Amino acid sequence: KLPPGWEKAMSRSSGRVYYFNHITNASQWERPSGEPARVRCSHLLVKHSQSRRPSSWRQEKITRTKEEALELINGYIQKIKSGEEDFESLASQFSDCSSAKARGDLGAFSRGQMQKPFEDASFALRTGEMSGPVFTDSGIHIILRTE
Ligand SMILES: CN1CCN(c2ccccc2CO)CC1
Ligand SMILES: CN1CCN(c2ccccc2CO)CC1
Repeated sequence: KLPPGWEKAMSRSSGRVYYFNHITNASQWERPSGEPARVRCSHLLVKHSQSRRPSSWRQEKITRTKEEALELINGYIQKIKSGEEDFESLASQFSDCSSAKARGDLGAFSRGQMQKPFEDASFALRTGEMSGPVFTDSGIHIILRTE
């Protein structure tokens, strides 16, 4: 029916059908368009107090809750989708990953290298697609597949 991970859903507030991907947590009004040895991704990570290492170049001690991290992620996603902000700009400024210095770029990778939820979302994204919030032991990720 639909590409890997996609399902139809019903908007509570509008009643319009939309599409949701349960691997990437992407959601969109438009019917989804649709695996390689490698993908290239950028990401914006927001850590929280239960992250594997609650510390980053932005904050020596990361004290925000997972719920607070998710709200930050949601707000970055809204600004990226509205065009108010670019993914690369937000990642450079606010990602708790050191890859912030590279506009969030992680370079290219294969299956078996990244944390599994990150890997699964990365490989379910089409080139140029962005995920919704993806949870790993590092925190909450916005993933952009660039290659
Ligand atoms: C020593 N720390 C900074 C340099 N490290 C790095 C930088 C760029 C590419 C890959 C790596 C390591 O996988 C992260 C750890
Ligand atoms: C686990 N990852 C190691 C390599 N990462 C990094 C850091 C700085 C510049 C570029 C990169 C990678 O493109 C950090 C996270």
